[PDB]
Amino acid sequence: GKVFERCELARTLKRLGMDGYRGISLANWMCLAKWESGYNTRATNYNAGDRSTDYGIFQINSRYWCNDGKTPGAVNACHLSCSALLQDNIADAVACAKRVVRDPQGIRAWVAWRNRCQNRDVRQYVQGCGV
Repeated sequence: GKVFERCELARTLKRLGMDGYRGISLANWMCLAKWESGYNTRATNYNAGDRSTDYGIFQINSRYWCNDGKTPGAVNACHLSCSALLQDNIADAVACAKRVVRDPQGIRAWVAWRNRCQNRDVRQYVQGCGV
């Protein structure tokens, strides 16, 4: 797919109801989506340890969320192919991201968030977007 521009994405995420979903602010979703993919919807990351792979803009993991047909002991939570998470339309990626935080860990499941966003101010990511 395509790569999102910061405000291009804040508008899209706001539109899809990401502002305050399960408490997460648009800004933490934006911090998440940068340090996980650079807004690259087509982003992919392989995990040699468990053979899983993180897909799309919010790097949804293949081991428990979507099925990519090659992950050991894969659970298919969102009950969808991981390919769907690599489209220009992120509706599908947003829904698994929403799902992921519906669990106990919430936003903290993503290692990149805990390292770059957690315990920091993230208002920058949205400053200037007008949302």
